[PDB]
Amino acid sequence: NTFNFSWKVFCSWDYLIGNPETADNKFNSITMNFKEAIIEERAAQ
Amino acid sequence: QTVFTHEQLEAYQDCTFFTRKEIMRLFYRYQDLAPQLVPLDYTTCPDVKVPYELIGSMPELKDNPFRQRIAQVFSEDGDGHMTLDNFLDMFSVMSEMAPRDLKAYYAFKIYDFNNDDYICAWDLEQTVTKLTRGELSAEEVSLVCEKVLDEADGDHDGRLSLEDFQNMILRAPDFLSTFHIRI
Ligand SMILES: [Mg+2]
Ligand SMILES: [Mg+2]
Repeated sequence: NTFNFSWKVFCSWDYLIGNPETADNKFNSITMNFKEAIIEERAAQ
Repeated sequence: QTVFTHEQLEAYQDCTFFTRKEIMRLFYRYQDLAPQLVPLDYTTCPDVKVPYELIGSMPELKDNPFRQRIAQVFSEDGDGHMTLDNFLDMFSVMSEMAPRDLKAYYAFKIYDFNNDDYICAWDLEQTVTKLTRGELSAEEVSLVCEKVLDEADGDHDGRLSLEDFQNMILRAPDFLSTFHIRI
């Protein structure tokens, strides 16, 4: 809980990714995850 | 007919987490990036750099949004152009065998975009932007950056020191799993 956004910013990119389709999917996944977290955070506000 | 002296290979083993056989394999990976620039005999102790453009386009880095920063951090002069020593050091730190405290230290350097020994709201803005390819709004980015500082700025100065960063990241269960390059 206490490092929710911190771990999203610093433990999200998988440095083993070496294919552009896999990379595209990961960017989409990360971005959607940030949006979900932002939605919950404003609700907490 | 040899790439290295025994002493040179002993020295690379001493300063990396690689076996002698791995140093040989990685040397050929480096030489193959620019075969008209990198000599095949390193007993001459050459002073040669592979340019960043060929490093960042390697299979192991080409899809990483932080590839330019990674090469900058490990390069001799901070411009991403790499000697053999720089290249070995980069893959050594990023290998699965590197200890977590060493990795956290270099992760800190990668994400400290302005190279001031701190991760501030501006450094965080760069990190979040690259992670989402600019698909969050500037306001959306600001919230994330502010939350990270709220969560992780332990000494309450508005920015992440190395100590702030290490306290946050050494807890994270997926740091070692994701901050890893295999070669
Ligand atoms: Mg900084
Ligand atoms: Mg601080």
